[PDB]
Amino acid sequence: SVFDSKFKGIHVYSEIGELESVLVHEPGREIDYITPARLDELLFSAILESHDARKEHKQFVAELKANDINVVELIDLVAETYDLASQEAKDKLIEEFLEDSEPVLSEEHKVVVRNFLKAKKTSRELVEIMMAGITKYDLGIEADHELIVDPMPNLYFTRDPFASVGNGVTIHYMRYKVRQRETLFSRFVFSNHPKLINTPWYYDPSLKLSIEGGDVFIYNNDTLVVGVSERTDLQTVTLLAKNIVANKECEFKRIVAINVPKWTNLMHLDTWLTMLDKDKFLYSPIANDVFKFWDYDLVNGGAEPQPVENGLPLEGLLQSIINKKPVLIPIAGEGASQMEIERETHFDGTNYLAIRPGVVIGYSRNEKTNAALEAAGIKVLPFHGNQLSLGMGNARCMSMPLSRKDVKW
Amino acid sequence: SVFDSKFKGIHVYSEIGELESVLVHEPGREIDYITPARLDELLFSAILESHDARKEHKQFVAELKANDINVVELIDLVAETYDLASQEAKDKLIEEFLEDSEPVLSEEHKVVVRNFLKAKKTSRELVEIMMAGITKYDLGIEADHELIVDPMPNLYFTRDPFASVGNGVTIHYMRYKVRQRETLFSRFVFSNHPKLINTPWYYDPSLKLSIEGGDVFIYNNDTLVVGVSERTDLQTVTLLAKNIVANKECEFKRIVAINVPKWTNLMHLDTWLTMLDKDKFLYSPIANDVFKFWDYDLVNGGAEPQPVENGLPLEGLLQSIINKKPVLIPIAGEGASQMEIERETHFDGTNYLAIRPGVVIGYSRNEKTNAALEAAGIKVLPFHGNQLSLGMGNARCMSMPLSRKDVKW
Ligand SMILES: *[C@@]([N])(=O)[N][C][C][C][C]([N])C([O])=O
Ligand SMILES: *[C@@]([N])(=O)[N][C][C][C][C]([N])C([O])=O
Repeated sequence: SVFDSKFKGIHVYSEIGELESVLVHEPGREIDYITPARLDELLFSAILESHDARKEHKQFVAELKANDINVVELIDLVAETYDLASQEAKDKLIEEFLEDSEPVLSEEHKVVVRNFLKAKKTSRELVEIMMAGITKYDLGIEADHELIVDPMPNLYFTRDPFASVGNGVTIHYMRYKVRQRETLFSRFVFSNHPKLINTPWYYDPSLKLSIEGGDVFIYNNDTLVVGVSERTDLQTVTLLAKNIVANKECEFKRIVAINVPKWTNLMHLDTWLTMLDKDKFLYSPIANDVFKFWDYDLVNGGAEPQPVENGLPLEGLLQSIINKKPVLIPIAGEGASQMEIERETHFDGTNYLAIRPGVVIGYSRNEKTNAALEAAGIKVLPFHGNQLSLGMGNARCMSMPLSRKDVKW
Repeated sequence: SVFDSKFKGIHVYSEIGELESVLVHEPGREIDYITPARLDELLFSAILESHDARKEHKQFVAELKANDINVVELIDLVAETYDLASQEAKDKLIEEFLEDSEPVLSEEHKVVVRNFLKAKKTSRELVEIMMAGITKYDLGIEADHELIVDPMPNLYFTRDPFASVGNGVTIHYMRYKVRQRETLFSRFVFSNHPKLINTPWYYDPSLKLSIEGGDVFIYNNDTLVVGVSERTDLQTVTLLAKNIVANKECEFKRIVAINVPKWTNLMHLDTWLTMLDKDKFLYSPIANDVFKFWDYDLVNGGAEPQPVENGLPLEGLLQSIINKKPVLIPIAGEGASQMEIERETHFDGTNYLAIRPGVVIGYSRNEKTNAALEAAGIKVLPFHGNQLSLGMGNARCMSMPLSRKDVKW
């Protein structure tokens, strides 16, 4: 199994607890289909050099493993799940894939595609092709366009389709179709894998209100933090609060929604503010005047708690969550120039993955931010990911914790 | 000197003769000032990771040097010229630099910058800062904006400010101000360095008709080929023909103007068609229905040769130049998908530098084009330059031949 023996189920009650299991995805053939004319549509700042990108991702994975972390590759998890899934589950995955296809498939092409998918010899090949996209060449047919089924180039950012929330999970209604299609696999593994089937869902794609994993944070057993960004709307958080209040076993007591600049290239709260240690936060000063907060009471707020604006400054807001004096580390460090803050913020300089309290992994490129993290007492385990970074996401974006060890608060 | 013992002056009568001396420029501090909001303005497709960019450039230079080529760094050529220039030329360099500043300098800032420049102890320091740009921090002054004088980030694309033409040169009036400023150094070295001072100019920046080096090709002793592109206009070529005729020592007899797609990211003829061997050419099929041609008779066309339309298809046009059937190699090779052609054409897949007939240097990333070149009998010496490529130019763009050995046609 992709899961080691200790993995029981989803268990993520912090952003910093010693990481046990994490989900990743090395960019497959899907990124080979990104073209100049479709960059904006496919959500990339520039075309990645595929070979280097895959090499960079392997170093990322290696670093994770060197820290005794159980790394799970999306493709293998999906294929493992497919292998032990009921025939109906197997056929439904193929039908839903066809129905949610982009572009929308004429009936003739649907038949050809279904037959092509079903003719795949192995479980992994099936999954690979569904993620990669399908060309007229692959099908052996004539067509007025090369991509019969578009790629899912953003799959390597496993942070976004679904988020582990305590022992539950939120499978999202993503903002753009190009990524919405990714939640097909999320629904598949949680609805069918032995180790995940019991996982409760606090949100699902049918809900139609936009929300993505990069905006979801698990600060502690009591408080969740969700961004109001280019990808997640406040009304969606309100629905989430409702769904959580409706789940009895869920023990979270509060949600703090945090407003951030609605930039298409820094699209989630995690590209503006992250929690990297018990009392340490990394943020980009560029959002100084935009940050705005709302509290949701999941205890005494009724079955449908509403957002109550919290007028505290960022430091006071954070202190109200952890009950300790918070340390705020600015992108590029004290004394950085605006050019440096803009450039390092641009390359997701706030987006580090904490693998243990105060120990993080992130791109080596943001050197001034790396220096600032070290100076603040945080250990940085850099890895080279210049190509990967062109997809506009750093290490947090390319990971989805499945289980973290308890934090000694 | 930066020039080796044998360099005698400009000697470029082809695109493929054994390269003897070539001008390059390793990206200095100027690229650290590229910010996300200024990408389109500064002419970059994305922000380069500066450190890797410089390492990539050193590899490019190492490859050139491994092939017995005298590689000249622009900073050193300018500093060397400065050291031997008259006090009048030295002072004027600084005044013209201030006069042509972007943004335009206030009188107060003008005095501050001038003093700062004159206070630099070494000529290399002076050239470095003029290229890099100047911040309020560098000057130790208070200001509303950080950049008092903008960087000239594109300087590493030495192919464009001026072109060696036979034993003469064309110093250009470039399309955009951000690059026009680079010609300051071009005029300076050709007006003061003893080994360049006798070079005749067939064009200078004061003419105000747009033209750039990437559009200039020296096919052979009789024929010059100039692109009609996003950066060079047909009327400019007409003025060039006029200037060449006026020069009695010049021996070129014909100019073939070639119309190319006017794409902002594939801005010169050399991003669409290049000559890499005595009869081998690399082109992108994407320009197939756009290529159009004109002929200028430099011998019997009068004092002001006019462009005469040439109706031959590309193969016939090229044959009329080399008097031999050309071999046309398409980007990504035979059978490539349109996605492959679009991607490799995008990364300047046509932009290779010939260091001798049938032997070229260019980025390793365009693997299908590299394979097609080798399959066509051309030896490729690749190097990794993924960061450099984000500036939208390849090896030919990053070099300006100063002298080549005669070709044994
Ligand atoms: C991080 N979690 O903010 N996500 C980055 C996702 C980048 C991707 N290209 C997209 O969704 O735009
Ligand atoms: C090569 N000669 O085609 N020139 C590329 C120059 C790229 C640069 N960023 C600019 O001038 O746009």
